[PDB]
Amino acid sequence: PKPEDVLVAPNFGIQIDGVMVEYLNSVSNLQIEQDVIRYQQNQGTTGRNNVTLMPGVAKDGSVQVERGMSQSSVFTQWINDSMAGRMATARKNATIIVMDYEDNPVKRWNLRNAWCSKVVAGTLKAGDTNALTETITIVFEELVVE
Amino acid sequence: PKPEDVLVAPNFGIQIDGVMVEYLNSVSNLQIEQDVIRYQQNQGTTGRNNVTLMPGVAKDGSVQVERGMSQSSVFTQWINDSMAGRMATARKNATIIVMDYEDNPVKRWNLRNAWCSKVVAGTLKAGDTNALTETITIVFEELVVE
Amino acid sequence: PKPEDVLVAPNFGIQIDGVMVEYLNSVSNLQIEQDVIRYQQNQGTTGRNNVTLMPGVAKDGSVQVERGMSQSSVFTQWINDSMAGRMATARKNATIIVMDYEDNPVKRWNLRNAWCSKVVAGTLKAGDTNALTETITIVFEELVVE
Amino acid sequence: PKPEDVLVAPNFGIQIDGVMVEYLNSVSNLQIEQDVIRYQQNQGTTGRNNVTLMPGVAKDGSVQVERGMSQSSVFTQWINDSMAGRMATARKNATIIVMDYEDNPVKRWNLRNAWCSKVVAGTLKAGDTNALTETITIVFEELVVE
Amino acid sequence: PKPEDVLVAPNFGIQIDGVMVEYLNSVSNLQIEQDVIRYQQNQGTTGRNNVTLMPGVAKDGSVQVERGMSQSSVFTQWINDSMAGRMATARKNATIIVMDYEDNPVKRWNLRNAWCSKVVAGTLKAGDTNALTETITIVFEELVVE
Amino acid sequence: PKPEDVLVAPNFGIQIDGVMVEYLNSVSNLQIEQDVIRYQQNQGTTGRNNVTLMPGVAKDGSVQVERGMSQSSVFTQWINDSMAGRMATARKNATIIVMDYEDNPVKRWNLRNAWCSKVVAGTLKAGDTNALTETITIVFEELVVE
Amino acid sequence: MIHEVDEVLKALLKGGALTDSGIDVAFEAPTRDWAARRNAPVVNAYLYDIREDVGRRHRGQVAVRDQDDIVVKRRQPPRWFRLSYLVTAWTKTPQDEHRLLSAVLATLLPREQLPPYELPGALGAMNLPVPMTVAGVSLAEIWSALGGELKPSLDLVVTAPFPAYPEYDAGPPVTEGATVRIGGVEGDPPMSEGRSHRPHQVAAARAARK
Amino acid sequence: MIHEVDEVLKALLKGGALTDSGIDVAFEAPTRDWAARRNAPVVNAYLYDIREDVGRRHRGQVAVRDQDDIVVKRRQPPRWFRLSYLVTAWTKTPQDEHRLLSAVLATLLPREQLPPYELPGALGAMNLPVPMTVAGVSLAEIWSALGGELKPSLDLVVTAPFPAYPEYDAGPPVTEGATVRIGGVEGDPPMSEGRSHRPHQVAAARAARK
Amino acid sequence: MIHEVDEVLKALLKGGALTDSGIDVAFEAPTRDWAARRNAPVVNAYLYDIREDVGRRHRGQVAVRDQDDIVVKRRQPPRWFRLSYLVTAWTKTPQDEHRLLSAVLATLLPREQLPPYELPGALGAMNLPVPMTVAGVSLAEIWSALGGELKPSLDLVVTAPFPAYPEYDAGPPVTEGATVRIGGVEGDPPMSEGRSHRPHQVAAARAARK
Amino acid sequence: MIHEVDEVLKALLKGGALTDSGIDVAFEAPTRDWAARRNAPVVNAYLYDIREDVGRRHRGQVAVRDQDDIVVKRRQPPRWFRLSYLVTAWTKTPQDEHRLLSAVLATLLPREQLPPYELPGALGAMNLPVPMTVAGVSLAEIWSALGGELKPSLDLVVTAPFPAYPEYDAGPPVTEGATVRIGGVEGDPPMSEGRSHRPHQVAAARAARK
Amino acid sequence: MIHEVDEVLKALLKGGALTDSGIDVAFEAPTRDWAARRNAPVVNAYLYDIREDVGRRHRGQVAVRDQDDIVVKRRQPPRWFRLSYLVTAWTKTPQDEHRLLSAVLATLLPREQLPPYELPGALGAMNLPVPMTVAGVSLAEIWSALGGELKPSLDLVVTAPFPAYPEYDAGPPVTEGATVRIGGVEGDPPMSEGRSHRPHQVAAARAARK
Repeated sequence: PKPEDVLVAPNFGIQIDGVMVEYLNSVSNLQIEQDVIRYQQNQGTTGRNNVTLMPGVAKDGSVQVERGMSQSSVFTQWINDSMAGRMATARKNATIIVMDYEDNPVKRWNLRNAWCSKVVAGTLKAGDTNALTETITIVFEELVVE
Repeated sequence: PKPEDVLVAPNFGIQIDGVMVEYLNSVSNLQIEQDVIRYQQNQGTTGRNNVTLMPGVAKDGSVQVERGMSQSSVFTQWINDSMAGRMATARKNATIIVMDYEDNPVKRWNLRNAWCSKVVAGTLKAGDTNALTETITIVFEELVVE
Repeated sequence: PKPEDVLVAPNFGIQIDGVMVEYLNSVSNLQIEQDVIRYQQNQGTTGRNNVTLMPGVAKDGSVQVERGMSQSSVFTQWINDSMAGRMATARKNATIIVMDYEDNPVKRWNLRNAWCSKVVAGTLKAGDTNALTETITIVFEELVVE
Repeated sequence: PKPEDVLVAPNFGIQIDGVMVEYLNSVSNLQIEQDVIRYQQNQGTTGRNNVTLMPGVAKDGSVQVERGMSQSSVFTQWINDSMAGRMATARKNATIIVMDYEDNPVKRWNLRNAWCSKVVAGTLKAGDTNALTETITIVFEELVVE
Repeated sequence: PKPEDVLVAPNFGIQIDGVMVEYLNSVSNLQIEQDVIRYQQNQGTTGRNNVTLMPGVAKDGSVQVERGMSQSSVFTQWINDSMAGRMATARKNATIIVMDYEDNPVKRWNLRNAWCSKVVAGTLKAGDTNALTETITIVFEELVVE
Repeated sequence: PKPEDVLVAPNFGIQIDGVMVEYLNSVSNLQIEQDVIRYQQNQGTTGRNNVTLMPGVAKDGSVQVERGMSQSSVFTQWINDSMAGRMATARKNATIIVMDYEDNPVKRWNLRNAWCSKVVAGTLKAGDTNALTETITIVFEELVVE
Repeated sequence: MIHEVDEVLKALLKGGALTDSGIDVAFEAPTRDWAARRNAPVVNAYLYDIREDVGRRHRGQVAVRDQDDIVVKRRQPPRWFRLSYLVTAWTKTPQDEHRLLSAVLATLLPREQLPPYELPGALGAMNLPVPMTVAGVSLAEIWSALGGELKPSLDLVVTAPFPAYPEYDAGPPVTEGATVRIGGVEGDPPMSEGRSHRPHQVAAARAARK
Repeated sequence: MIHEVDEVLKALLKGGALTDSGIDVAFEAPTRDWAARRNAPVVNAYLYDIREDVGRRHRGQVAVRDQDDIVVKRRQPPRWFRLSYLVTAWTKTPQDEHRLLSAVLATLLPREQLPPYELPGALGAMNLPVPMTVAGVSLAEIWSALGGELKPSLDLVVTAPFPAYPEYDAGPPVTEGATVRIGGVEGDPPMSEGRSHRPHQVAAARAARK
Repeated sequence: MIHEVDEVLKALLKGGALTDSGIDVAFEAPTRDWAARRNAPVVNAYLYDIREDVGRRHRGQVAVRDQDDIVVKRRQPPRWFRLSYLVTAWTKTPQDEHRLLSAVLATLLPREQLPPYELPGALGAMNLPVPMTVAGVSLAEIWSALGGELKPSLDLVVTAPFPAYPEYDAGPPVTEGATVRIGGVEGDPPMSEGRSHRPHQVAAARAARK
Repeated sequence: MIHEVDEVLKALLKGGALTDSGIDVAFEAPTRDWAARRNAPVVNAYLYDIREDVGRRHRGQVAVRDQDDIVVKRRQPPRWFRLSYLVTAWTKTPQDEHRLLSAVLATLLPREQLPPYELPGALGAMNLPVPMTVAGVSLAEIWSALGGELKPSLDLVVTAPFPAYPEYDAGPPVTEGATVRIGGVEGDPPMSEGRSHRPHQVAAARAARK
Repeated sequence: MIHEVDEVLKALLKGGALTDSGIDVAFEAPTRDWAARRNAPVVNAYLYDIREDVGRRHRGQVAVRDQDDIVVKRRQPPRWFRLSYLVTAWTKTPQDEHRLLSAVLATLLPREQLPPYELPGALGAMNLPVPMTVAGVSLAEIWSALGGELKPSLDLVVTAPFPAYPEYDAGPPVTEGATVRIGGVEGDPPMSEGRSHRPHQVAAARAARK
């Protein structure tokens, strides 16, 4: 039907080149932001005020991915590669996919020059019922919605 | 009846020139704000204090629109046009309409030189139930209520 | 009976000269305020401390009245007259009356040279049930209780 | 019985010289505070660290009393006297008394040179199932517990 | 049994030399803190980064003992002695004890040169149900756990 | 099975060389941090904007273990050793182990040059029902996951 | 005004999209005894509770004027009351009950508010819109206290404006204008009559009203 | 002072806008047994619970003076208690019940508070307003507690100013003024009588008292 | 569109993994009386309540156009309603009941959203997905409401897209273009017709539509 | 001490404003069976629950000394328990019930606390005030669990200070003073006896006690 | 270990301060049927729920060593469970019931925890204190679900430690010390045996254990 008619369910997925990750528990907000510059001036003759707000540089940042802790240490290896300065292999291209009810990719966010920066272990409490969560802050230089 | 007698229900709509958007889920606050300048002085002969409050300039602002995100990427194309510097076509006149019970326009906020500045995807959760939303921040130089 | 023996119910009203406003949903805090000015000095010969607080100039504020959104645009016209600089007619004298039972005015707050400076429309939501609320910020140079 | 054995109930009261006030709904915290000065030094010979924190000047404060709004305007007259600079009569001595079950004064706090600084009217809202409250912020140069 | 095996119940007590206080209602956190100095350096020949964290000085603190306010004014007399500069008698050694099941002192905190700084009364409310609390802030120079 | 297939339950443990600690009630977040440096540049001949993110030094942190208060004072002796400057024995290597359902260590966090810097006693209340909690802050120059 | 809303609901349900058959709308409490006697497909519209819409209350002295463009009465804004109706469909076959409930939903959805002219005389005298919410947003406890058994139902909310008119009267209009007397605060100069508005000023003020 | 509030409610309901028919106002609990015996249109005003308005409580030694303009007693401000009434209309036909409830709501709406003139002797001796709130915001559990069945109802809240009467007695008035004795703190100069207020000062104070 | 939903549920339950035995799907209320008469393994799919999905509601004038690529109707986005079904399995042996419940969950698991190519005519005309949740997320009170006994159950939530179209008509299309009139604000110069769009401009506008 | 509080309540109710008629105060549970047998106007004071006032608890080794001004015992502060009483009035007429409830409110209002000079021996040995709140601040559930029917009631809360007696005994008093032994930490100089307090120091210490 | 707690409670109640008469402590559910058969003053101690004290849980490999000062077992800290008892006193007279409840409170107050030797072998083997709280914290719902009528009751909470037994077996002790092998990472120099600890170092390490 119409592109606006079909809604999108929270059925998503990720794909990182070189990092073997299949599923995630949640993904933080992905923002496409642009700087805005405001300038106020006065007309030389008449004197009325004109405010002109325009375009800046594209704003990048880092979306966060969290998963269930397990034996696998792909994010550990990623942050270790990034920590030793081997950024020729640490900088990877990522993709975040949001699919329809038929599991056909509807929207894709491509992430250029993305490398993991912060890995956080979930708080371990003695009588905690919930499983343990690992938080990853992937910093990417560019985000291109497709 | 009297203009004050008839109340207004939260039945609204938007019209952006060049962007094919028909319905929204929520709209942020629309403020018409003026700067206030406070000046305190003392009478020269008697010493009494007089504080005067006078006017500033019309303030520019931005209102966020959050729609149920889908396959349609009208706001994506808008922010792409704004990001590459093509501000001749990126700046559009917008209108926010609030209607009565008879679906008859009552208030029409006209928004001059409006271009999208930020597109945010809602947080994605595996066990999420409600639909995943999209937030749009639009900055308008002028907001005249008609 | 005694002046202290009669309590006050939230049965209030407003009256702005030139602005046709009949009823208000709520009114913010209006206070009469003053500046305290501490100064500490030691008594000179013996050294004992002596801090003194003393009166300073009185203060202007900003009483805001909120009214349900309707067709009437009295506040819109007020702020429009404000933004154009025509303050010969924009600066008005206002009164906030609060009365006990039998509809007999008990207390009156007179706002001298009151002038609106901000009009905010309530957030619009599709599933919203409550009526739209308009917030008006009316700043005043002087407030006299009577 | 023992002074520590008998507890204290919130059967409080106030007495202001020149201001005719009988009852209050609540009274804010009354603090007896003293400045503390910390100094760190090292022994000249051995080098061990000694931190000496001592006594400062007593501090003035601002106890606040809130009551039920009524026709009486004793606080209005107090703040009017303070606002006109007539501090010879505006500066009064106040007393806050906390009594026992038999309503025999147990504790007394004396406020020296205390004059009203701020008067705030409670927010007025239509359909509010509560009495209107007036808040009075009274500053004092000295508070002595007796 | 083992020292780790036996748990500790909130059965505590206080002892201030010269101040006749026997029971309290609550005691704030008792922190034994030491400053940490971080220094980052680079190896001269190889360029590797070494961050070293070393020790500072013991820190003084303050604990806010709170009790049921009564006719007794031991803390009032303490703060009065401290307020007039008579610090020879104002500085007292203190002990905070936490005991076992059979009221056997298990943990003891000894407080050196402790004098009360601030005394706060509770919020006297007309419709208040529970008793009236009194808060005491005591500043120290050395807190040694024994 | 697969390393990603087996989840991790909150079954953990600690091991500090020289400090006899067997069990803990909770452990704060363990973060592996790396500084990110953002640099913006413009192409000299074409004028396009390039923003580059690139690695920084590894960051040291502090994880705060907590236990049930008891007679044992291992952390007290640790902080006493650190306070007197005897850091030849105060600096210890620590390990945090997270195991599987077979009580088999799955994840290990090794902490290099770790010494306690803050011991906090839980708030004591007369009517408290829970047990007394001791909070310990341990600072690590280096954290290596294994 | 509760019965006015009832009549409105009955007319809307009978004259809505359910014109295929002569269904019966009843306001009786849907208890077990009531349910054990009915023998025809019916729609129950039982009133459940009455609450005041405190969020739509306005306080102020509304001026009421006659044909002479002069205010003669001072009233107060009406207070809005929320009336809740439990709406159920009763039919022998459960699928028929579901179809009847769907028909009721279809016939009640498009009416967000109510125009004043379609309302009865008592309700239409206010000339104000009457909001109507269907299944906007505990039902087990309501059914248990009612005495019946749990069934799918509609929580129809109707906002009826009850006028809290005190009918306070105002003073007679001022026709001679205002007179100002001036003098000394301490009384050293005797207070004067001070005259009043000139006839031409009064005439101009009267003419400027139009 | 509940035997005055109930009488005021009965007089208001009988003497309000429901003068067309002589309806009966009853305070009996609207249980099933009570509902199964009535045979006439009635209005039930069952008392539900009593609570103290802790938000309107005031503490302070209020002075009570006689005709001599001298305080002779010390008392405490009255404590306000909230009384809740479940108001229902019982009639054979449901539409008649709805119109009776509408009439009751219309006759109870205009009275936000109650002047002491309307109140009886015991409550009117206070010379204080008695707030009366209709509706204004669990009813299923309450109706189950009485054993009755859920019906549309009105929650009438009345704030009765109950008295607190410790009635402390003040000392005799000071007529001969105040006397002050002065001397040395350590007792080196013996304390003197110090005299007292002159008769001129006492006369001036008694004249300025008016 | 509740009958369509229950028909879809019946078809899915019969056509799912429940192929080995022809069990019976019933929408009757699982009360004690209903449970005391059944003698075959059955699946109860009782509808509990209807609620509106306020979070998925969208407001705006949706344009509807004919084959001429010109809008002729203005409607509103559909309103989503949440229908809840209590799903239980009844069999003479508790282990068989557990097996039946496991089979039912097994088939309702992969039904996130129902594609509109298998729904009936009324639901299929929407061409919109119909979300279905089996156990996304009080059950004791709910079971006590019908008078039944607590049993393991599934809370099947279906989001039916009910229509709320006002079908407001739009004006006739503009074929002659736009004409502008210009002049003095105070009327000093006489007004002019100002002409309109040239025919080549209209032709270019009509050609650029494709 | 519950059977101390009950006696105090009975004496207060009998000796208060309920002097005109000798009503009966009963602590029996106001169930339907109990209510169906009484034939005289009575006041029910049924105990509802016992809860410890955790907010008023104090912990510390309180010293207890004999006539010699020397501590001989170590005890703990008493722990306060909140006893709740449901107070109801029963008679043959609702207006008389309201009158009795108002009289009970009037007689219980002026007693915020209870001085220890009228309490029985067990309560009087404490020499501590006993706070009493009448209606400071769910009653439907309490009445349903009790078995009775909802009626207006008073929630009388009494704070009884139950005693926590550890009776920790204290060592014999020090009469010979304190002796100090000094020496080297490593033991290079042998430890000395160091003597003790001189007799005049002990005499001065014993004299300064007074 | 629940039966151990029950035996401890029975011994404490029988051997406490209620030695005047031979009262009977029963753990039977205080339903109406149970209450209608007893004919002697009794104390009911009905345990009604079991919950885990998650706030006192500790995780870690606790080392268990034999007489040789070498660890041979690895266990886990015990997990604490909160057992809650409703304690009631039943006697023919309400004042006697209040007196019995007061006696029970008096005899249960001075025991915050329990010494390990007092408890029987099964719970005394842990050698850990067992907290006991009679102060208490919904009682109406508990009484309704139990079957009996609401009565003044005590909520007694006992924290019983249940050990966990993942008794992992540690490896044999190291007696020959540690041997280290050194060499090149790329294998250019062959790995050497590297020897091990000298006998005198091993002897010194063994002797330093004492």
